Amino acid sequence: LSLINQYKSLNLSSSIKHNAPFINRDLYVFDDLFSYNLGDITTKKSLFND
Amino acid sequence: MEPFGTDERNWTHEEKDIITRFLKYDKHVNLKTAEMVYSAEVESAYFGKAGALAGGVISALFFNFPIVRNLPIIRRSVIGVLPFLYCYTWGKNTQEELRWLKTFAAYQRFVVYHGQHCKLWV
Amino acid sequence: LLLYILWLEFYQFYHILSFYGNINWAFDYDEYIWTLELDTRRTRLANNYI
Amino acid sequence: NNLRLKPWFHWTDEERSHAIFSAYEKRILKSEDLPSFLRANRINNVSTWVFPLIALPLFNQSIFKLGFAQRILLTRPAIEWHCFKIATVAASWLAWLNFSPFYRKLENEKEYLLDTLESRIGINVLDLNDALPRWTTSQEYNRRTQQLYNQRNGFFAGLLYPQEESSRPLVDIASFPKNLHKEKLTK
Amino acid sequence: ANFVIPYLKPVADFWNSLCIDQHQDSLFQFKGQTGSLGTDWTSKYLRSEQDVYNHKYLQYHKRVHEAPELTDVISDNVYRLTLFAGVERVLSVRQAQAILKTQFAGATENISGAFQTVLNGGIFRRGYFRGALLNLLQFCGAPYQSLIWSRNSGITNQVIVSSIFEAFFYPLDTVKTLIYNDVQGKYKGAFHCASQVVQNAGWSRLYAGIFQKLIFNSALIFHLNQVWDGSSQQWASLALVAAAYPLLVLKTRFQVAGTPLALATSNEVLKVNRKTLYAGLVPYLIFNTLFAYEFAAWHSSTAQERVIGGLQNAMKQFSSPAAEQVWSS
Amino acid sequence: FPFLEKMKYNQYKEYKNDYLFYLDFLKKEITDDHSFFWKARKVIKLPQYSVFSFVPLK
Amino acid sequence: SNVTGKVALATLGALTGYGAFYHYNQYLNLSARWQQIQENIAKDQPFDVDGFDAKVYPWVRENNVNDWEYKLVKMRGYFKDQRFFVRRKRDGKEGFLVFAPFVTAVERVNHRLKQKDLLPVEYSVFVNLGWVPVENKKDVELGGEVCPPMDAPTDSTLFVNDTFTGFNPDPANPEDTEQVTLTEITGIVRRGEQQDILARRRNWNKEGIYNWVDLDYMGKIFRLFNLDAINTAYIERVVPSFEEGEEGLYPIPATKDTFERPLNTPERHSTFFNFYAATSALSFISMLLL
Ligand SMILES: CCCCCCCCCCCCCCCCCC(=O)OC[C@H](COP(=O)([O-])OCC(O)COP(=O)([O-])OC[C@@H](COC(=O)CCCCCCCCCCCCCCCCC)OC(=O)CCCCCCCCCCCCCCCCC)OC(=O)CCCCCCCCCCCCCCCCC
Ligand SMILES: CCCCCCCCCCCCCCCCCC(=O)OC[C@H](COP(=O)([O-])OCC(O)COP(=O)([O-])OC[C@@H](COC(=O)CCCCCCCCCCCCCCCCC)OC(=O)CCCCCCCCCCCCCCCCC)OC(=O)CCCCCCCCCCCCCCCCC
Ligand SMILES: CCCCCCCCCCCCCCCCCC(=O)OC[C@H](COP(=O)([O-])OCC(O)COP(=O)([O-])OC[C@@H](COC(=O)CCCCCCCCCCCCCCCCC)OC(=O)CCCCCCCCCCCCCCCCC)OC(=O)CCCCCCCCCCCCCCCCC
Ligand SMILES: CCCCCCCCCCCCCCCCCC(=O)OC[C@H](COP(=O)([O-])OCC[N+](C)(C)C)OC(=O)CCCCCCCCCCCCCCCCC
Repeated sequence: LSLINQYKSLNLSSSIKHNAPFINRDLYVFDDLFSYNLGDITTKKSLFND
Repeated sequence: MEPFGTDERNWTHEEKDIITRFLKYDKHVNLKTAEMVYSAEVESAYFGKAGALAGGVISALFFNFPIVRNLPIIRRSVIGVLPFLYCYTWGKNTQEELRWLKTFAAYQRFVVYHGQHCKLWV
Repeated sequence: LLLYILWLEFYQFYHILSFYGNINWAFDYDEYIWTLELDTRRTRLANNYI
Repeated sequence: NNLRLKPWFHWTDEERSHAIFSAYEKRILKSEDLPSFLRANRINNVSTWVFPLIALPLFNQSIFKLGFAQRILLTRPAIEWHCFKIATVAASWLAWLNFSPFYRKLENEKEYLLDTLESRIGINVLDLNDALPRWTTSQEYNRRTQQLYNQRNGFFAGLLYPQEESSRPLVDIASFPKNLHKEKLTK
Repeated sequence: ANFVIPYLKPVADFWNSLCIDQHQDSLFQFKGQTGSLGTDWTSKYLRSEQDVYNHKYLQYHKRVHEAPELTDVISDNVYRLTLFAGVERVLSVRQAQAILKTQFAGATENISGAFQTVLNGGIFRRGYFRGALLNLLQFCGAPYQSLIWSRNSGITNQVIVSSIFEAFFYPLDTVKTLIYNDVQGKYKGAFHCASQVVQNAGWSRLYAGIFQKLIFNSALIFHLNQVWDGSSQQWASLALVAAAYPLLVLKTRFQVAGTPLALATSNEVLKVNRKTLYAGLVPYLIFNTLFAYEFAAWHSSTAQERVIGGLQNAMKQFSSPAAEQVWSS
Repeated sequence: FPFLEKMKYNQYKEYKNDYLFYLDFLKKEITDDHSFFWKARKVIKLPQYSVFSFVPLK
Repeated sequence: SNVTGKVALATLGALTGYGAFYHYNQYLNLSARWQQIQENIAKDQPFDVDGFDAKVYPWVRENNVNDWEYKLVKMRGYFKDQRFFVRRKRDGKEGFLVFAPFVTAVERVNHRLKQKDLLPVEYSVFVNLGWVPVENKKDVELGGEVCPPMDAPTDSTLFVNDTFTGFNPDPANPEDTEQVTLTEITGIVRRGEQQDILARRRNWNKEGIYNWVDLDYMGKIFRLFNLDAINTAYIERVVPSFEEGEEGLYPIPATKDTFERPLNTPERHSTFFNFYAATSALSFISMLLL
């Protein structure tokens, strides 16, 4: 009864992309924008900001 | 935590509803007071329908009572339905009285717990 | 009328005599359960005398 | 184990029949063990209700033609003769009720069922007994057992009457909550 | 305990079930927890206080988004069919009273006279409840089948389906009217009345006033939809059905004519005093307004929105009136 | 006193009203159901027997 | 009584004909719906219920059980020990459908972690583990291994409590209270049944006899918090055809071609229509002869 038309947004990622003050993340430039000397990455690694 | 005296205004229905809702769903009230209010509600809900059902049965009998049956419909219906009205009002009154008395006891307990009475202290 | 007054007196007398039995629900959080507890009553002696 | 006192050595016929019925309704005892007991009970009822009918002609042919019977018939009023006949017939019927071979067979079958229950549920068979209501007799309990058997084996075993098979949830008693507390009263 | 309590326990249990919340009692019956918080008594009462309205909403949704159920429809219309089933007979008698013989049998030509005529036979099969089974069957039939075959449909489609089903089941309505207006007990039952009608007059005798019945049914369906929607034009629709009421009274007169129960025949029914063409209008309107048909299946979008909004407004009372506005949630 | 004790059979009270799990309860292990056991009131050293009876003579 | 007999026979024939027409239309509609459902299942396009959906299932959220019924759903979580048995026949063999709670989400609402180990709030849904014969019901083990736990995720950043579900997929969580094992299941969401005396579906709660699934009663007895979601609908686990006897594993999980069928079936409706048509034809023939 209380759930009637209460959650009209489900994909939080879409809203974050559309409203956050950041450059578009769909640009293909980031694939080879810079060059780095890294290797031996046998497992997925994530970058933490700051 | 409210005016006292003959000249003061008795509790209104809206005030009672607000106070009972506050006692039920407020965070400053204690678990014992909340349980008292809940027990009041659950144990008082019965009379409201018990009185109505008893009144319905009694009115059904009175409609066929020896004189009511032979009386004309104009007054027969009223005479037969009067017991239903009496029982319904009795049930509603007793339900409200029990619920409000226990809610007022809970309110007193809350007032003593939070020291909001000008002449109550340990 | 005598029957009515008798019922009223009996109801008040029953309330007064039931006062001394202090029954209260206690909620134990470890089991999350309400249990009845019986205890004595402490009150001003004037109330007991009346 | 002749010298061993069984848990139900003191139980009466009513208590034994009530225990059998309670076990069957609680499904401790399956429907496959009833038919012999039911047949024995029906035979016992038939014999009990038919004994006087067969006995009275025999008494007329042999006992009532004896010397003392003829003396009573001839030298005393017809009322007293009828009273004597009724009294002797009643005494014979009571003796039959006490020492009927069919009654003994029914008791033996009940004993077999009680032994099966004891083997199945250990000493807890005593827990199947309760304060039986007064005036409810062993015949009544046997009738109730037969009625439950017929209801469970009839066409309405799942439409109008509960099914014999048990669908109780599978839980652990050592951890599942209980409806009653040992000393206090729960809400 | 062995001869009274076993027979008295069911009555007390039924009384308690009627006078107590079954869902709340069931929730409180199960005590303890299996490993999840919120199974305590305090939470269950809090949950049930909202589950009342939640169950109301769920039942309404089921009556709308699921196939209609005869038990649900009867529960919705219990008052109109269970306790006040003699008002239908009294209204029919009042409508047909112009061409009946009751005015010569200690009854006036008014609603009070119709009530007295109905009650002179008592409360049972020959009195107040006469024809109650026929009315219940007709309701469990034509309206129920119409709901089944026109669930969630527009006004036009609903009217068409209801008209078709009323035409199909019309003879039952005629037999019910004859049983209602049989004051001297000429007919022993519905089958006997139908057999007598067929034997005396042709099968067409059972289809008298079908067109006016269908027109009045269409008007009543329109009024029901308007009142369910709640628009202010519900009063205009009430006036329209009041104006169409003479169609209903003519239908009843035609059904009750051409028989020993009436003083007039089919030809004479048309040429009856026009001053009695609104016999029972106010009683009929009052009865229908107080005990209207609660056909949730035919409720339109506006009615569903109204019901949901009312339920939400009722649900909005479960917050603390003195809740403090906190900077941090 | 042990005969007067009623908490021994308290476990059966729940199932006397709730039959749903009565079969599961009966499927438990029998330790002291409808039985009395008196602990050794005298010191006894007899390797032949692993348990001794101390039930009242009467 | 010739007229009375004729009238009664005509009424019976008319009612029977209307019933036959209604049953025929219902049979056609049900056959079309069943064919569409079979095609949808064969398409093999399941929906993964994870994230916020795991805590608030979409069908419960939008009250769209009608639209979501007969849809393949992939869920993740841990089962509860308790099991529920409902009498039912599969392939003409007597047996019991087995239902188990499946905790799809967990919420922790205790801030005094170091003082009290408050129990969490578990949001769960009933899932049908399969069907077992009556004689083999005792073979079902409490808290049995339904499906092997899903392999731990390769990503290291996923070893945290999910913002929505709250689960931690770490095989060996450093916090004992946070430890939990997750398993993946695939099933079909099914609508809860209802009492039906005519269909021989009667439940005796006190005697522990169940013939129709009562989600509300099951949730109440198992003491589950997510009672409304449980009552909304339940899932029927579906596994690819194993094509083996699997001795010992008596509870047979449902398959796309052998999942439990609804009470209302095209075969039943066709049988009812045939009976009504035969009765109406007999009545009409009798009327014509008379
Ligand atoms: C938990 C449940 C507990 C239930 C408890 C039941 C206890 C029963 C006790 C019976 C024994 C004592 C009866 C004493 C009666 C009064 C004696 C007296 O002085 O009167 C003299 C009086 C004559 O007076 P008079 O001055 O010499 O002359 C007056 C003139 O004759 C001119 O006449 P008059 O105009 O003056 O008429 C006077 C009349 C006028 O007053 C009334 O009209 C009475 C109105 C109140 C009726 C109350 C009924 C009982 C209470 C309710 C029962 C449960 C209902 C549940 C419904 C559930 C629905 C879902 O008042 C009476 O006399 C009172 C009784 C009249 C009865 C009339 C017929 C009733 C029919 C309906 C009930 C039976 C249906 C059976 C159907 C077939 C079988 C299934 O004669 C009588 O009328 C006596 C009748 C005695 C026999 C009554 C038998 C009743 C049986 C009821 C069984 C239980 C219900 C079963 C229901 C089953 C279906 C659901
Ligand atoms: C708590 C109060 C309410 C209690 C209600 C009762 C509850 C009882 C318990 C429940 C169960 C039982 C159910 C009821 C059983 C029967 C009760 C009974 O005896 O009552 C009948 C009883 C009459 O029985 P009777 O003794 O047989 O009548 C004497 C004659 O036999 C009459 O013979 P007749 O039938 O042949 O009459 C001929 C006909 C004459 O034929 C006509 O109709 C004449 C037509 C002339 C032509 C007009 C059209 C012209 C052309 C069209 C022009 C415009 C359109 C142009 C279009 C152009 C394009 C095409 O007469 C009339 O139409 C007028 C009759 C009197 C009307 C009285 C209205 C009272 C209003 C009350 C105040 C206002 C409403 C307040 C509501 C709220 C209260 C809180 O009624 C009363 O006397 C008053 C009853 C209480 C009135 C309640 C008001 C109605 C409430 C419900 C409806 C909603 C409101 C409607 C008005 C407002 C709309 C905005
Ligand atoms: C509750 C748990 C269960 C709930 C289940 C669900 C409820 C709904 C179920 C509905 C369906 C049930 C199943 C079907 C049953 C069918 C029975 C049957 O055969 O009846 C038929 C019916 C039987 O006729 P009959 O028996 O000779 O006479 C009827 C009597 O007059 C009788 O009518 P009456 O109005 O004069 O009755 C007066 C009324 C006076 O009493 C009352 O009104 C008291 C009750 C008032 C309302 C409730 C108050 C609160 C509860 C009180 C409970 C008290 C105890 C009740 C005990 C009842 C019996 C167990 O009751 C009585 O005194 C009855 C008299 C006893 C003999 C007849 C009835 C047998 C028992 C049936 C019981 C059914 C009850 C169902 C509902 C139960 C609700 C609780 O015949 C017709 O309707 C014939 C119609 C012919 C029309 C013309 C056809 C011409 C040809 C045209 C063909 C079509 C067109 C062709 C094509 C053309 C080209 C397109
Ligand atoms: C239905 C319509 C038909 C007519 C009905 C007329 C009334 C019929 C009354 C029958 C006799 C009742 C005697 C009850 C005695 C026991 C009362 C008791 O113990 O109280 C319990 C219950 C009360 O229980 P309680 O504990 O809730 O009491 C509440 C107490 N107060 C009000 C202070 C809050 O009694 C009642 O409900 C009311 C009893 C009123 C008794 C009045 C007696 C003096 C007046 C006599 C009037 C005579 C009228 C004559 C006829 C006139 C007709 C027009």
